[PDB]
Amino acid sequence: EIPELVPVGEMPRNLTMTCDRYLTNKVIPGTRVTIVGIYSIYNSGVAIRTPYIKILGIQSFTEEEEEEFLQLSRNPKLYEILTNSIAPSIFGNEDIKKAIVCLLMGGSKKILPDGMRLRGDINVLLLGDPGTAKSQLLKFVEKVSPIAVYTSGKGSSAAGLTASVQRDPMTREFYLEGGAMVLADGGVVCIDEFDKMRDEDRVAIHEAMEQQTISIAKAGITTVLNSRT
DNA sequence: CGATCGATCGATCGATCGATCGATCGATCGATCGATCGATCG
Ligand SMILES: Nc1ncnc2c1ncn2[C@@H]1O[C@H](COP(=O)(O)OP(=O)(O)O)[C@@H](O)[C@H]1O
Repeated sequence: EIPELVPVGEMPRNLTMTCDRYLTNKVIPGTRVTIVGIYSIYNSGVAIRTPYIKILGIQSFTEEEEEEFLQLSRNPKLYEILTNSIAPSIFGNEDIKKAIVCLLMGGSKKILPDGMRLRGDINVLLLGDPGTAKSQLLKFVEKVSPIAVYTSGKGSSAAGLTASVQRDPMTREFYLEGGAMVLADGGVVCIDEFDKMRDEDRVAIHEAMEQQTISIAKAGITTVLNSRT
């Protein structure tokens, strides 16, 4: 399930699904989908059978809401109203508010004629004195960004942040598994104490920041996975 | 009218501080090792 819909203190429930023939290889890890399928179980505790889904069909606003948001676009003070709306509990700080607003929208994607892609994400570093509500600014973004992941520098790892390869005990096969920086694909991630994380985690971030990709080379397999984070 | 003695200038040694380099010891992050328990195939 979506981590945004998961209240704190809970790990999102994971469910195994199977697809065959033309429905295979449509979705990679980190892709948000809508599922139509059959709920069932199969043996693989005392009698704890592992649930699984036979996939039948996967897909991946109100008219008045469109007019409501179009009216919001037509507001003469739209930019300043939204600027004030970002963390209204805090005072002043208009410039940092406005940059974070730019973070929410992000840039527009462009593709070179040679096939390369320009990174559209806007990444901002807060580098000031302690006690300036800089931690609170990240927390508010987590509650406004539809796709939001918040993690600390200390309690994170390159395998935890980026992708990893692990064996699924349900089907006894090695699966490619995404991480925190993979879940936040197509959204915004809030990392705190960025200075406190190790260089290897930073190095993996460099590929994500400047190429929107994560390259995995573990055990005896190599792969590259995109991450528009 | 020469005489006593008080007060300052420059040579000049020396001694006290500054600073730079170099040697030495301690604080600290990374590489390495172990373990245990899961499956895979022999
Ligand atoms: N301009 C401000 N308006 C309101 N509260 C503020 C402002 N600046 C700082 N604060 C207070 O500072 C706290 C957040 O500080 P935080 O960013 O967590 O400190 P740190 O930088 O050490 O992480 C909040 O409790 C908030 O009330």
